Amino acid sequence: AFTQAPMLEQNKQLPPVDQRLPEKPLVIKPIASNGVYGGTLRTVMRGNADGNGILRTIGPQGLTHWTQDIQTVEPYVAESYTVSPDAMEYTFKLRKGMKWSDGTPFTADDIVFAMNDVVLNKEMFPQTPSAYLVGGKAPKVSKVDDYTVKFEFPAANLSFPETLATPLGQHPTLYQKKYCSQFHPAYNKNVQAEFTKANVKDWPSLMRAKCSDIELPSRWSSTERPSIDPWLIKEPYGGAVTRVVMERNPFYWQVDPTGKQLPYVDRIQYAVVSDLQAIILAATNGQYDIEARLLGSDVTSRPLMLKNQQKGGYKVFGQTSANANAAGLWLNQTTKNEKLRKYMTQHDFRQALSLAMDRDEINKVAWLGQAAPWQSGPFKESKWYNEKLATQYLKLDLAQANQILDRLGLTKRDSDGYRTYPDGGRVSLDAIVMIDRQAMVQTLELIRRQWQKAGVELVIKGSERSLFYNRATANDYDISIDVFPGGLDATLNPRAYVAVHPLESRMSLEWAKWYLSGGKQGIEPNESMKKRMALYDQFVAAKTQSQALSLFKQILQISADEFEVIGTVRPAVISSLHSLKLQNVNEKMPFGWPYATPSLSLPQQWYFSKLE
Ligand SMILES: [Ca+2]
Ligand SMILES: [Ca+2]
Ligand SMILES: [Ca+2]
Ligand SMILES: [Ca+2]
Ligand SMILES: [Ca+2]
Ligand SMILES: [Ca+2]
Repeated sequence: AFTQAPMLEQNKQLPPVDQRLPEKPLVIKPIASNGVYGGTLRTVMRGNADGNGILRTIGPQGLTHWTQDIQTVEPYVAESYTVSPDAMEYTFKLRKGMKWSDGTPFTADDIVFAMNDVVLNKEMFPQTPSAYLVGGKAPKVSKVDDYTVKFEFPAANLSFPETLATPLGQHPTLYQKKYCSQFHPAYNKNVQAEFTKANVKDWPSLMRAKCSDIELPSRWSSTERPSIDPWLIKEPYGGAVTRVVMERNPFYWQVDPTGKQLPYVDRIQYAVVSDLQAIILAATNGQYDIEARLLGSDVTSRPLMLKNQQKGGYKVFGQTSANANAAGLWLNQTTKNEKLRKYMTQHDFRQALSLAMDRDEINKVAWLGQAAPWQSGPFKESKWYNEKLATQYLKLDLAQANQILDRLGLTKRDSDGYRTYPDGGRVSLDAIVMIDRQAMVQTLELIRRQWQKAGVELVIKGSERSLFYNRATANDYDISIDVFPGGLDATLNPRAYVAVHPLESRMSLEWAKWYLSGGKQGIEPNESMKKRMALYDQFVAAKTQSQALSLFKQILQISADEFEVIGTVRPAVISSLHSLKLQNVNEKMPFGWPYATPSLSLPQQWYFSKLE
């Protein structure tokens, strides 16, 4: 018989555990050992809209879920699914008896509401999230019965199960129809009465504030928003809090092999900390049972973490990052600096900037020698490896860089020795970066000095998150600095190779807006990018794995020929930690947002061997 956490035995209002669970709960097979109930997991997030820290701790609860080796997905929220021979129809069978956190039924009505009334509603999302599209076209999503939902695409969509396992593909299970319909004008003609109580002026803002979206802080800022998550918000996230607390969902829909309703751990407490230096200190002091997101990407923290393992009572584990590059230069093909744009669009200008960089020095100084020079291409640990895309223009060659820049007409010099435009002033590139990402900032400081030898001025524009993203969406930057994805799975995140991501394809978000709107908005891309966008749509719609392989390789080939974005180093090891007493953490898991790590490791089966 199923059993429950002692904490839930305390609640006289709850139904018995066999009535709270689905008839067939998902049986979780723990990473290392069957666990024991109890305890509070201590972890950490930042203060300014770092809500993805909660999502990456508890896990997206999607229709499918990655396996630990990230090669495939398995049914997760769905008990099972079928794919039609032509790969156009996916039919998901849901777990009869499954309930939301409020005890009400989780059924096909919720998934159909999430898709048809939220995701595919053009007032809510003027451009539909591409996770659900093939060639810009939406699926027909229908209820078959109370526990069966069908997604019917107009072309083959082989990659849909994988998309459904990423954070961005979790909308189908994010919205309880009962609660959320109160805030939707198709359902509630008195919705305007909700505007004043929520401090909004229109219904999409009301929906975002109350029912939320994947990455909105409002996802974690209330206690009344129902979910199917393993823990539920009890002390909410907000603009100026110092901790967040979540407690177990009494209606969680999973058991372990002995029949225990999960999670094992009763509670998660997030410290909310503004400065990364304070997080380092608290982590080395042993105040966190897990930190696998904030400290690992700046390798300068690794010696400190390793040295303090005994003092803090934790074990460091190294994860392989899925990103192809730790600090990539996303050159803006649509920069509003028109004199600079005329150079940004020249292949040889981009080549020269790469040849003027000293990646061995960047590695030694900013990455402690633990990274390696790399451009933007997939790794040899992937079937998408392209030698040119990974390795072209990596070695410092200032003689050639300076000859190229001369040939491109940048021979007129200012009194400080810098090159100037043929009809303008100093060649000066504004690079936006998140100022808290100190290894990226140090990398930029090294490039700034290196590019002086080419007579090119790099201006570092470091800021907090909101200004960084607002500059990007406003097309207000010459270079944007952030990771290049695609080292391990280029097809999940192809944004460095083709401009399809509305916020992160920063070779031009205006090109991305053109792609996503079918050419109605944004800026029409050049011929090579339009070709890659058409190939991308062919790839998503491929009828067979072999066709998908050829089409996607063509995209990478063209991206290699164009050399639109410039890498510095591929990631060093990502250093994560867990308390010595915290069991069932998969220390072998890769690191990455598409897997929502560390939650890839199934936090609902983490447990404490001993408390303190
Ligand atoms: Ca009892
Ligand atoms: Ca695969
Ligand atoms: Ca059919
Ligand atoms: Ca697939
Ligand atoms: Ca050339
Ligand atoms: Ca090889």
